[PDB]
Amino acid sequence: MSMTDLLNAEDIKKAVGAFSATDSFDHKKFFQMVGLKKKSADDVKKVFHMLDKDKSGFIEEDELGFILKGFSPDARDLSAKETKMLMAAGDKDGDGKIGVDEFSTLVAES
Ligand SMILES: [Ca+2]
Ligand SMILES: [Ca+2]
Repeated sequence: MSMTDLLNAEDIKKAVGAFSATDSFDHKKFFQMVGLKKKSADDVKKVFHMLDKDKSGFIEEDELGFILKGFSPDARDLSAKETKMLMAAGDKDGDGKIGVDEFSTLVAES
């Protein structure tokens, strides 16, 4: 869609920097720095739809290793530790996959 128009490029610029590490994943802080939780639920839809590269409606480990490339360039490959923890923390639901409504509220739980 446009992770720039919908959210804010300036908020994105901080957000990518909050995951720009090996294993130091900080989803609550990312979703606040990117202002995700401060945009609409239907915007949070188009958000997830940019990370879901394959359009299947579910993020799993193949996408989850470089998920940031839906937020923006200079995303990089996340650590194996990060991927492992992100999968387990991100799936609030027991599918082993991140879905939008979880992912939105994931970070309000923090
Ligand atoms: Ca997918
Ligand atoms: Ca789920």
